[PDB]
Amino acid sequence: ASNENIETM
Amino acid sequence: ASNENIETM
Amino acid sequence: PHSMRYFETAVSRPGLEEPRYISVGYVDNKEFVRFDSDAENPRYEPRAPWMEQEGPEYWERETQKAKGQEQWFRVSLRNLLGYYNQSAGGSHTLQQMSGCDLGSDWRLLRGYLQFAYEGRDYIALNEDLKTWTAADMAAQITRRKWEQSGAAEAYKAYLEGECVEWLHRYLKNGNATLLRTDSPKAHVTHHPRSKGEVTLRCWALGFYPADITLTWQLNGEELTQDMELVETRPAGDGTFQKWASVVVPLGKEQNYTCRVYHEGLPEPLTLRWEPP
Amino acid sequence: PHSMRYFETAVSRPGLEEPRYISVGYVDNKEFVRFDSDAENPRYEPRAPWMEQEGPEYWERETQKAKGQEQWFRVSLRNLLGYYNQSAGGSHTLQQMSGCDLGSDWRLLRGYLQFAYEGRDYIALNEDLKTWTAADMAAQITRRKWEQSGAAEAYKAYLEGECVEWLHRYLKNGNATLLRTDSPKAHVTHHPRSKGEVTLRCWALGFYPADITLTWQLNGEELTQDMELVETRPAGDGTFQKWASVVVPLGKEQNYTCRVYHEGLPEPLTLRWEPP
Amino acid sequence: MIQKTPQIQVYSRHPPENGKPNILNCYVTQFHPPHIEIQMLKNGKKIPKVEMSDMSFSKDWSFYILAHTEFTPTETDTYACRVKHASMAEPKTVYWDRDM
Amino acid sequence: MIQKTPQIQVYSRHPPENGKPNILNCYVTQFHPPHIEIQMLKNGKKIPKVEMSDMSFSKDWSFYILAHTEFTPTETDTYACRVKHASMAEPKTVYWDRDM
Repeated sequence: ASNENIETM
Repeated sequence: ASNENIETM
Repeated sequence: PHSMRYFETAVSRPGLEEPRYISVGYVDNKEFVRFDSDAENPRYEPRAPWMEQEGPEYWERETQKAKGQEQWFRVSLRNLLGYYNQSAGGSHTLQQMSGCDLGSDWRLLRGYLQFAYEGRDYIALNEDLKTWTAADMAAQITRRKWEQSGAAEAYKAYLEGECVEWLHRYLKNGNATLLRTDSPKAHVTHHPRSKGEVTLRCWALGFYPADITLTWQLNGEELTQDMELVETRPAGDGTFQKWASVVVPLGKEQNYTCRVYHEGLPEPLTLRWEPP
Repeated sequence: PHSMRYFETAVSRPGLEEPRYISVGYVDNKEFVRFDSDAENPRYEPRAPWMEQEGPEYWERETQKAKGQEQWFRVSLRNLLGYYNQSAGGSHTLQQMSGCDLGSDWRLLRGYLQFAYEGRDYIALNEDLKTWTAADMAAQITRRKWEQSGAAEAYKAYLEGECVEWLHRYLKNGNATLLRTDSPKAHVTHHPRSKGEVTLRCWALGFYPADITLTWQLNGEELTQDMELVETRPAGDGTFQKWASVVVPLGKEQNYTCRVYHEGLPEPLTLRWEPP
Repeated sequence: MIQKTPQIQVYSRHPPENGKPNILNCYVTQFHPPHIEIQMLKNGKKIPKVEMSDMSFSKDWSFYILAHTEFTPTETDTYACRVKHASMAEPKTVYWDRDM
Repeated sequence: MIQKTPQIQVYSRHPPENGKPNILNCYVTQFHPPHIEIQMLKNGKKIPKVEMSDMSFSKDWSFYILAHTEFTPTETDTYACRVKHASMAEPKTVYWDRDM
């Protein structure tokens, strides 16, 4: 299952 | 002495 | 050895056009899921037969993550554009690789997390899963933002937790498929050339996994830089091919042996050019 | 051998800020003129003493060419931005090199004309001074535009004509300066290290032109990859420096000779590590 | 802009035999940006039915595609792959060599 | 974006002798884009009077700068050059070594 990024670059 | 370009890129 | 990886790409397009987001999941280097924002009905789709075992809720949950990821990449693309000095409109690429490696005992070897901007290293999570390595000045801005927000902690939690537990599940669900190997079938071809010389080409076809080693020997001695080889290439049916050639004198071909090493074989192949 | 070159750079700046244009003229690799759009009063300025011989009209004419060049680069930067998919605002670089090479007989060896975008090859005029080589797909658009407008013809006319006649004039006006050589002064330094070994470092200082060769020999035999050397570097006073070192056994230093080859010398230097 | 030139391999799925059906592959790797145009040619003429794998990238970040078509080779036919990419001033054509 | 990391050399104009005036050079080459920040340091402290050559580029298109300062070296003093550039995540400091 995939991961979700939170803080943007 | 320098050269002048005519036709643009 | 086992692994899971998600390979994500966001590509921005000319003018007003919105970016394309693509996510590809791999289990042991084999593609198992795919999401593509360019699809008529964008959703994560199964790409390996053993994935059909997953309920409709799996697909909806995964699809919703991708819709969020698409927006994350849109805002990240814009932020990078400014770090590297500009405003919107340009065609740019942002890529991400993440996942975990497991040993033969199914224990975590390492978590993995990297980013690229314009196909060049941007920022990586170090193997400690705690600290960051930025590739350049712009990337250092992301590093400080991520150090301030404690981003590494949530990555470490997924990499050591969720990533491992889902890979364990995938490995169990795709046991009969994932453990399978395809032995290479080898043969030698003979290509007479100039100076009384002949190219002896050793072919390895139909193998899976991709990892293989072909060697050429002159009466027991292995040949170094003298040997020419192609990059391992997909046959298109799930198997791979490779060849290794040597240039030898005509009439002396019988003194050369090719050997093929592959995990799928009961033992290494040994072969010689065989006349008609 | 003689040469003249103009090295031109246009750098676009963030947001509304207008681009910086810089042109640097070289005679036999030595800077002789410079124009910089960032100057309070932008004009071509003399950079070699022998240039002061030129009347005020020379400087006004040259300055006016640079003001036109600055605008040409502004429009070319914008055109390239679109070929590579975007609109204004970004920080980009456009560079140009042009000039001629002459033999010892002052006859034209070749004309030269190249462009770079973002410090990478973009388009070059081939040595025939008639045809163009584009580096990529975007550059090919310029190639076709330039083939259609017959741009190569006006470049060839300057390179074989005006460029040669002005270089001849510069060579005559700067005779006492341009023909001058500065012989290298060499010495060997001794740096004891581990394993009973010692670094022997051969220094060449105060030389002009930059071209030099340093060799190390063990009783007449020249040393290959074994020899360490720094890139030739400016001393800051118009001369250059270079060093070449070898790692030798302590007590065997007297078996090694350094040789220094430079056009400025009456004959090559030969030197040995000299104790106290 | 940042560009990586595609590397090309043209080859058959199975050892070729004139008159026997096979699959001709055109494996395009090591390129950037991801946009690319690949054609497959028979006797210098565009083959209409050409399958393309989906957009993928390797560990080194570079993109790769496998283009393919069914084919039945003969003594006289030649086959090629033609690639159009931002990194290249002109399209690149690589001929199929049955010995490679 | 397209970036080339600067190469750095730190060296004296003349062979050094403690107590004798000299010139310390910091020669920065092979970088892109042209914007760069160079500082020269004595005992880890910024030297105020540092001369910079004008913007120039080599045949390979890469930019180069020669930074310099007058200096009178002593037994105990150390000197360095610190370079800040887009290609680098952090500034790079290169110490002067009198043997190089």
